[PDB]
Amino acid sequence: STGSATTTPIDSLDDAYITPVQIGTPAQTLNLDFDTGSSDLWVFSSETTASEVDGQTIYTPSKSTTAKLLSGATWSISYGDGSSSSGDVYTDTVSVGGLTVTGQAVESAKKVSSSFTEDSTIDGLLGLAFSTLNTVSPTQQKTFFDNAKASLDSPVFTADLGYHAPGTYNFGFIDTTAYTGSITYTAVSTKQGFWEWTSTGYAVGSGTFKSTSIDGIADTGTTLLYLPATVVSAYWAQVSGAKSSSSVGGYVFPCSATLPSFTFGVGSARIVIPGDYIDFGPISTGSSSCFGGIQSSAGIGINIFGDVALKAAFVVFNGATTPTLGFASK
Ligand SMILES: Cc1[nH]ncc1CNc1ccn(C)n1
Repeated sequence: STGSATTTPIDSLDDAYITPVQIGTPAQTLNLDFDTGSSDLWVFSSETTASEVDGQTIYTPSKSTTAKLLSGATWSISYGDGSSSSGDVYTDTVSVGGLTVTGQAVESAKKVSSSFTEDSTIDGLLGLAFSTLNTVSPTQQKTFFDNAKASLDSPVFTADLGYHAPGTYNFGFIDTTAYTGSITYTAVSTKQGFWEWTSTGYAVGSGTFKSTSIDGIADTGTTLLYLPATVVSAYWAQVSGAKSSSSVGGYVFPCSATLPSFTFGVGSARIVIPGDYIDFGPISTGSSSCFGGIQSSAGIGINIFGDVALKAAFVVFNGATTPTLGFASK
């Protein structure tokens, strides 16, 4: 089997991407944030505290003939941005882009943090990191990909995120029309439950490539590119008037600037992030200070190849017995 779904930026800054997902019988279609940095499929639901729902589409398990309470199971998750959600668990039929999993754990939110309530565009998350990070207790649950894997034509999914445009998540096949040149594969560590890999270095603009190992995660559910402070300082030093602002919470730059590109290494290959991808616009409406899309990871404890980096590539998440990542230009 295969599946293919379009993913759409939630706003003009590509802050995140939503992908329609069919849950239950008859289908209830919710727009989920596909997150390769987490391993829970959770949704706004009929159980979510009413004051914490503001425009999201909810899953109502009582209206699904295939929903079953997973008796005793709870979940609770805290994300790197300080957001959180928790609740109970159903199993149900879940389809993505024509690919169907029966018995998928659908984590029904009883509580969500303010950032989730405030984002009317995201009805929940679909985790695509390794199932070892799933938070369901006392019986840990599998991701949608892990449940689908054995049925897929090839045990892979691909992320093809757009810059200010829709893109695609494919399951079970590699669309050889969706990228240019060849796919370069690189090793993955699953020891922290992430798609963790080592970039071979970077360049700023037309500058020379610096060969240096940068361990980080491929994370579709993180907007920005978080890299070591040395690398980030080297990037923003090429932008007149850029500075790190403790009050704003990262590097800002004059909105009048033209940003340089940023290149990262994948083995001997190179992915180029155009400068425009690094512009996250005014820090507040009407400001001439713009927020940078490359930020320090120093306060995180891990480097994160988030959407800013991933949207510059066609990315293969290879879930074979020994997982690997693939990157191609596009
Ligand atoms: C959607 C999400 N993934 N991880 C945490 C969150 C909630 N907070 C944010 C911060 C920017 N946005 C769009 N949503």
